[PDB]
Order: sequence, then structure tokens, then C-alpha cells
Amino acid sequence: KLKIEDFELHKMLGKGSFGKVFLAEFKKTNQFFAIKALKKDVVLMDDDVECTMVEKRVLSLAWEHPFLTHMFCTFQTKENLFFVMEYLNGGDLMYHIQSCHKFDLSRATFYAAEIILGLQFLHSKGIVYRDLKLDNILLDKDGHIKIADFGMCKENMLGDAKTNEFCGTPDYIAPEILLGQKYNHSVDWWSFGVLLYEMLIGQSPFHGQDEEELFHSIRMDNPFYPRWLEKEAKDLLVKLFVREPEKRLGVRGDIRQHPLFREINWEELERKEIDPPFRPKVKSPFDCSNFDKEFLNEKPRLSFADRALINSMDQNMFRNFSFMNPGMERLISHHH
Ligand SMILES: CC1(C)NC(=O)c2ccc(-n3c(=O)[nH]c4ncccc43)cc2N1Cc1ccccc1
Repeated sequence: KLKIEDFELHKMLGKGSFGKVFLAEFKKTNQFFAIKALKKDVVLMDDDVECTMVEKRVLSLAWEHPFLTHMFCTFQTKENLFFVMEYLNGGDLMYHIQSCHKFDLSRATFYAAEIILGLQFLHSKGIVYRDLKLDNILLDKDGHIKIADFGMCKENMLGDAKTNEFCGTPDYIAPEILLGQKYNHSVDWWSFGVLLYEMLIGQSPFHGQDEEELFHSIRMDNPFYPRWLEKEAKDLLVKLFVREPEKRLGVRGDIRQHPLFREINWEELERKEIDPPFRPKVKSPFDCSNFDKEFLNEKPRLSFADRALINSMDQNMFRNFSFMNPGMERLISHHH
């Protein structure tokens, strides 16, 4: 059944190391999705085969939480891998922070709280996310956050479990990773600190002209807190930037009880009953104005694959990639 030709790719919303993401409409219907498309030859030579399977598995768990990107289905062809996602048109936080430089206190506080809920959900399932960054936070049409890109996750991290892979995005990487220590969900709470600092202050807490200097900064320096910064925001950041992971808030104590969040009813937040302080400007369900124009101007196209590599690799590499949720299956079979 399902094929890429069943969709119309109206726009390319973005491209990069994650592949291409298109605004797609299923056949006739008035139903839109974001399709992430990957070339199998590229995934293979980037050594991303397992990350791609992790992403698929973690996304099967994610429909259970409001603050993670929901996947409807996943399918493959000899050359391509496709994730058919929920279309989210509020725009990403990196894109939004570019024009205003930094988020006002209430907006940042709100984003931080929703991100806490998403992260804690992932942790309670034994998933360490490991790539928390501003680029990976999307907004829905109403301004609620959605965490995207689960390819870096480590699964099975419940109990007395640790893992040891060096990974992340350099500005956000935890000092225990830099020091080559076995680690758990602690690493996500450092990254969260970095992300919050960026939201409030408009630049990264650690700096260097090359990675060597940056990693030194992450390991050794105290973050700068400007005098204008709200004391409870500073205090939360101080408690996240603890280098001993077992003493870090999120690992220890109860981050939900931090005074920065004293006005938040977490149960209401989780049911999306608290209005986001920032409402994206959206004119329709297909409006794509909250995305970078650099990408929107490109004609949607899937590129060719290296046949020699495709023909020579074991296709079983992507066994069990395919997955379809009941609601999607209904839509397909209705227009069959
Ligand atoms: C985190 C990142 C960079 N990596 C991904 O693998 C990714 C996967 C799915 C979605 N994604 C999604 O799941 N629903 C989306 N709706 C609209 C747009 C993107 C939607 C977004 C993703 N992005 C960010 C992005 C991509 C392209 C354009 C705007 C932002």
C-alpha cells in the first residue's frame, strides 16, 4: 500500500544533517503532515542506521505525551526512509529567538516547564535524550512546545544502568561526557541548563574559538549571570550547572518545586490548560510562514541515491522500520 507518490510535497520546511522535512498533503484530502525523508545510502555512510531505528522506536512511545512530536506512520522503499509526522506550524525556537534575541522571563519559564514534562516522561520510560538543544524544540499552532528528533536517544536506561557514548551538540554536552565517564539521564539536565540559559540570556553559557577551548570552558568556567537576571532564574541555573552529576537538580531533589515555577500548576500544564505567553501567528492549517525562507524557496525534491551502495548493502538493516497507527490506517483505507 502506502507510497511517497500518495502525497503532494508542497514545501521543503528544512534540510540539514537530519535529512529533508516537507509539508505534505495526503492525496486529495485536506490533511497535512510533516514528512522527514532520508536516503538510505546517506544514512549508511553517516553510520546512522541504529539512530534511525532508535528514532522509530522512541517515536512509537511518544504519541503518549503532548510535548513530543507525534508520528502517524513510518515506511521504507529500496532507497528511502520516511517518517510521516504531525505538521506543527508554530515554528522552531531557534527561528523565533533569532528576531527577539532572548525570550522574556514568563515565556522562557513556560517553555522550560513544558520541556521538563517532556524530558521527565522520556526518563520515566528509560530513555535518555542526549541532544537537547534549541533547534530541536518546535511550537504547535497554539504555542505549546514539541520536542523533535529522537535519533540520539539511549533506550533501556532504567534502574542501575549507564551508557558511555560520546555524543551531543558541542555547546550542550555535559562535563561528565567530556570526561569520558559512564553516564545516565544527568546529561539531559546539563543540556537543559544550557538551553534555558540561552533562552534567558541570548547566548550560550560556555565559549571557545575551537572545540578544545569550548570543552575547556564547559569543564572549568562559571557561567556569566548578568545583574538584571531574575534571582530565581539565576538560582535554577546555578543548580543545573553542578558538575557532579549526582548533585545536579533534575537528578537530585524536585525540579518542579523550584520557585521559578511557583505559579505553575503542573497538572494543568500537562493538559495544555495554561495559555502560552507567546502565540504564533498562523493563518491556516497549512500556513508555513514561521519557517526560514531559505528552505521554503526550494522546489521539493528527493535526491538520487548511490545505486552501488544500495544494491550492495543488506536491506535487512532496516527491518521492522515500518509502522502504522490505527488513525493513519483508517485515512489510507478510506481513500483506497
Ligand atoms: C529537530 C529537527 C532539526 N530534526 C528533525 O529530525 C525533525 C523531525 C521532524 C520535525 N517535524 C515534525 O515532526 N513536525 C514538524 N512540523 C513542521 C516542521 C518540522 C516538523 C522537525 C525536525 N527538526 C526541525 C525542523 C525541521 C524542518 C523544518 C523546521 C524544523
